Amino acid sequence: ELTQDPAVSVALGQTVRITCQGDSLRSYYASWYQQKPGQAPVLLIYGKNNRPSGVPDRFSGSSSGNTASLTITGAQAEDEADYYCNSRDSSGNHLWVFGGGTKLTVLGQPKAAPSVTLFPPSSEELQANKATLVCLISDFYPGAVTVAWKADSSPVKAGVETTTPSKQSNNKYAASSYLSLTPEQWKSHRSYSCQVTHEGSTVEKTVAPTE
Amino acid sequence: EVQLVESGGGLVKPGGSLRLSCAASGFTFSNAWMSWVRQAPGKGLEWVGRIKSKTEGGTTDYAAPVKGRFTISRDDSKNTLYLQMNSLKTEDTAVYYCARTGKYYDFWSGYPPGEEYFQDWGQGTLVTVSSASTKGPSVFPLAPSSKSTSGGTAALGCLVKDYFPEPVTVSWNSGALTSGVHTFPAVLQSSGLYSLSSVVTVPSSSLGTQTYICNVNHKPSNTKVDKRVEPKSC
Amino acid sequence: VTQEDIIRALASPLIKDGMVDEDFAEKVIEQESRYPTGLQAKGVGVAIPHTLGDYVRDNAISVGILDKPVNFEGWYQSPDPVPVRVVFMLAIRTWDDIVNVLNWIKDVILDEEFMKRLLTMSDEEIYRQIYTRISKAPQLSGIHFKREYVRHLG
Repeated sequence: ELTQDPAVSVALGQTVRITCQGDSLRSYYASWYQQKPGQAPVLLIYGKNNRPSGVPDRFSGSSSGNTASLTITGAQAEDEADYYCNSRDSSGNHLWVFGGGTKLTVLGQPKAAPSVTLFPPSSEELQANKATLVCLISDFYPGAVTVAWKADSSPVKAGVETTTPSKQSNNKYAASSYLSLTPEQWKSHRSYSCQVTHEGSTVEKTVAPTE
Repeated sequence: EVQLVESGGGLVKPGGSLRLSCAASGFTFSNAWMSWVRQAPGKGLEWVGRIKSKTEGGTTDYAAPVKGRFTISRDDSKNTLYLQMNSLKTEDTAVYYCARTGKYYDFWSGYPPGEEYFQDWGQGTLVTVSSASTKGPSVFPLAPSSKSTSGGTAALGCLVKDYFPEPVTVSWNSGALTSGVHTFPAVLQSSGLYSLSSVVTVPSSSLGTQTYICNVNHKPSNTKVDKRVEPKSC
Repeated sequence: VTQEDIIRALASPLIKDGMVDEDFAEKVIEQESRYPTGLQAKGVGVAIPHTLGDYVRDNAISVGILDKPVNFEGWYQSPDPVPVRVVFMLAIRTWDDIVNVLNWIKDVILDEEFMKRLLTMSDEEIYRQIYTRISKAPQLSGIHFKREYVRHLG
């Protein structure tokens, strides 16, 4: 009953409007929460346009018709977060209904090419009759990568598990990818490669049972 | 300082029951409205219910998918909020937050009884509802070689494979190695088991002489694993 | 005739019916200095002094008409106080109830002609006019309103 765009971008230092829409906003105010990965949500705006102490004055709330808005002037990298509105449904399945959340990305930070490391299965995992290739991707921005795998020269389009990138400290991004195979598969091919594409340029690392 | 500490989360089978508690401090608990909000892994916030202060009437409201299965209560003498969860279902899997709940009403424009907002949040307790059983991790070294190394520095890591449920924590050399340490988010494989990795960047010239141990802690299974990561002969 | 005089006088009949704790006036005074309740209606200022519901046993309203205006600090931020001539003292236990009474009070203070009559009518006439209005608000049924709950001051 409370609709919110899933994703919005803003250039560093510019203004962004995160708006929430639903019937109940015609009669009640929205509260707004910021949530970064791994942390509790934090209240940013409640009532008309009240800020808790410790929330910067760059954040404000407003409302118009069946919409409510969180405005962030002069966006900073630390404002990257999921933003959720909440209001009173009073007739629906949730007396206090949350919007689905809007992920705010701040553009204009320094670009960084991913640092990529691929590990072959260890001898201990092979002796346990299993095998995982582990592709670790760190220190990139923007925080979008495409990961592909290859067996020998051929791509591998199954058996793959990639985490969505997550902010480190230092405002760069990190992600992981895992290729599970049997020990015989590992020993059978000449090599496997992890292929990370970031802004149209690709870094491939290769491992082989030979080593 | 306001402090809200949830506890009681764990793995439980469908149809089972679980009780959560939240210990409050730093504010007058008996004047406070108090709510439970939950977040399924990777998903949005979902209000669970709220109990008013006793003077306000002590009444509870509950979200529809939870009504008749969950009960909220409070012990003002012990500054604690409870959430009794009966007849649990897999869709109840989530981190459960306890939130101090303020109330607002604007005189000239507000519509009675106004608004509730979540002004303080605890750190959450994870509730996993599943028919699968606990599984400790298998820890494997991610050994450095000439296929790591970037001149002066080298990456080495640990693979924490096939555990259930979350969470796992990782340190290195018993927490004496912090800089250059990165621990990745866990992956939920289609098996239903989790895996994650942890990497540390260190000096290349130290690899033959400095010992590196990843300390893996999986509290859901009372398992700790200390895995020494040795350089390959590559 | 000051702010404290007004509050004490409006609290007096509530205290006498035991609607509230016997130090209710002092609790309202202290709350008014922290959370002011002066409101600007069109031609006239209004105040709605009250305190926490923990101090009230049973719900009631006490009404005061001032012959000359008295300054109350603003519900809403303002460098200047609100000169008040109409005072609604609230003795409400629960948050849900008080938000309903405040909505109701907003409706009467935007009733320009009713406010006009509030300034000229007798205690008795004011009683009957408020009583009728209250009784057409089902959500206000728990609120006690007696003839001695109305007075002029000054």
